[PDB]
Amino acid sequence: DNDNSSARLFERSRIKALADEREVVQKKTFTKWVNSHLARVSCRITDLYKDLRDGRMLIKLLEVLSGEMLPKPTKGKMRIHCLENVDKALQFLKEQRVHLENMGSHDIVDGNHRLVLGLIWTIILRFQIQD
Amino acid sequence: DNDNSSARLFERSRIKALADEREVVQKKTFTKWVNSHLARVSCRITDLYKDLRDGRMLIKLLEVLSGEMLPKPTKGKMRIHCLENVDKALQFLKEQRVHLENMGSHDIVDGNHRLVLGLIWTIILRFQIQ
Amino acid sequence: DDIAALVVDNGSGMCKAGFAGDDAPRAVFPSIVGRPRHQGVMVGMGQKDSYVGDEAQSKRGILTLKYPIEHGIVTNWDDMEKIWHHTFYNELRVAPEEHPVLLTEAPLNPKANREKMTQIMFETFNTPAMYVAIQAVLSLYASGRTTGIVMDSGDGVTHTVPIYEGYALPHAILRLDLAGRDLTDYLMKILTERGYSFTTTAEREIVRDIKEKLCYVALDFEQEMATAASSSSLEKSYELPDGQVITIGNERFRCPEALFQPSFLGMESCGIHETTFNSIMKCDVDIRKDLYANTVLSGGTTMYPGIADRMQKEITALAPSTMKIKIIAPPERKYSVWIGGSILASLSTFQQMWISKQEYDESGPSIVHRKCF
Amino acid sequence: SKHLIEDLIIESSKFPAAQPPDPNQPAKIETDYWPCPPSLAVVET
Ligand SMILES: Nc1ncnc2c1ncn2[C@@H]1O[C@H](COP(=O)(O)OP(=O)(O)O)[C@@H](O)[C@H]1O
Repeated sequence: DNDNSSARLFERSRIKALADEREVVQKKTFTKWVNSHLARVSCRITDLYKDLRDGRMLIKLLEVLSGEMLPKPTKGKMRIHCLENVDKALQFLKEQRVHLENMGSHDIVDGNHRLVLGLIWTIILRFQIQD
Repeated sequence: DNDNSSARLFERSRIKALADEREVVQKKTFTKWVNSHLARVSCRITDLYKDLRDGRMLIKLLEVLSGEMLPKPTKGKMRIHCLENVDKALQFLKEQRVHLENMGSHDIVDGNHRLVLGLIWTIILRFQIQ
Repeated sequence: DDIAALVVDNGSGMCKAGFAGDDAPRAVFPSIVGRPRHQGVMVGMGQKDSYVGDEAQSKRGILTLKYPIEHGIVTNWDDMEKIWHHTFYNELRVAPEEHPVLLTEAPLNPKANREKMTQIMFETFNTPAMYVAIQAVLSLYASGRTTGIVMDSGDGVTHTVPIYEGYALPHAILRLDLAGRDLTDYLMKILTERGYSFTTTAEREIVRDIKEKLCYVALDFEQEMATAASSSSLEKSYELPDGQVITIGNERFRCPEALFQPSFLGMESCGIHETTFNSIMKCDVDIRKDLYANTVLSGGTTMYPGIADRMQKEITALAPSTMKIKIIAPPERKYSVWIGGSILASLSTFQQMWISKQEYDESGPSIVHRKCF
Repeated sequence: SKHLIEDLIIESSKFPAAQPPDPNQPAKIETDYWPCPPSLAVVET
């Protein structure tokens, strides 16, 4: 009742406000970081959530950072082709002993905010960059 | 019946075009091959569907490809002699282990594109120049 | 680049074939084998023993016509070998020794059928690789959505499968043997009522053409019967191949109505809408909401004008009110079972799926159960 | 081996047409003549 209404107020205000504030600032920081590496292949992204759905930006970012060419993307504009390209990128990430969890192809394709942010965070933190 | 109309629409267009382009380029390649192989004797094919109708061209092609003698083609302008001439070449193909399906002499005589193209393709693939 | 595989769809009525990655099949022809009936008095004619494909359909009067596939099961295998030989060497002019082959199968059928196809294609045609896929999975591929229920209906078999996020539920797969050939035979039996007589195998093709041209699914059946009995505005005229003119009339919508009431054929099974609802109801509680909005139709039998509205109305009548029903009927659905196959052979990971020649040589013809779903 | 005239015709028969496609032209899947609808992300971008 009223106590439940107060609990709903507390959670909806504080938890959601703090989570969204931190997530917005980290999204801006991650976008600014990834654009610098993506500029060398003359590719630029505007929104981090939507432009990683297709999967070509992710495979080109891994192309920049690794220095080794990846298998070519599948020629398609469907859902299953996006799943193929994201699976290729995640297989390459598994190949370099980087540990990822709760991260399937459909999570990146459907555009989950937390999992995309976690993938970018793991790329920033654990991955080895050579020049 | 807009969906049925669109189904007939797709059927009328894409299947027919995708078959037609393959058929055109295949027959253009086959004409070059048979002209190169028939140039040793004083013969030339200007149309694949019409020159192979009569049957002398086919029996001469089997003559030059096998290198080995074939029976006299029957002489006559009617359809029956043409059926005979196609049938003798088909029998000669039947001897040397080549396996044919849906092949009748009247199919070549009437001029079905699919069957004459398949016969030429089978000649290229399974028969031996030797 | 690697060699494009051959996508070959073996339906009960028609056989389709083409190259992987194309948007349309390159050769479509009926799966009929005919043999001569009368005696030949003309000497020097053709001595061919078996007409196959469109050539058999060209000359129907002097032939007895047979189907190597009935109810999704191959009954004669020499005729199947003739069908595949005419498909490969004549309709496509390709060499089968350098092309992987994809094949298409109904969900539930005799097991040994699979082995036989494998045992044929590695032995007589010497293909380097081959694969077998279910019809409705390929239809869902060609639909473009990962989650949905697929209802397929051809000339041999009707089947419904549910798939949620790429995961199939094997216990909820439903199969029904009411299909297009049963509708053709029922149309023959109901056209007997007007005095028209059709008995031979050649006349079954005529009846099939009449059914394809002049049949539609009525939205309401009793109202349509009352309308057709009250007035003659529903009649249509057809011209026979020998110049006779016949009038169908009330038989236009009674033949497709047998898809929803199988008691017309004496079958005690349920209708296609009841089969779809029962296949939905066998699934888990959570995934039903996505399955109600993603129903996909497929196969030629679902090309009757008005089938989608009737199916949506009946399923909405069965389903609870708070859920919404969407019937997805693409306009090119007749080739969907082919088209998804042409998609499936073009994927990158499907190169890891093929049953190689070496694997069959090592483990015999029973390998197909370990690899193919 | 020991016949170089018609094996090139065999190699020409592998492609969907009897001639190899132009490298400049795009594939059948991306040419926007494909009958199946595309994904939501691609059409949105
Ligand atoms: N335009 C149409 N309207 C109504 N029914 C049709 C139409 N076209 C085909 N059919 C029915 O569909 C059947 C062909 O289905 P098909 O797709 O060949 O099945 P499969 O290929 O799975 O064997 C025919 O027997 C016919 O009864």
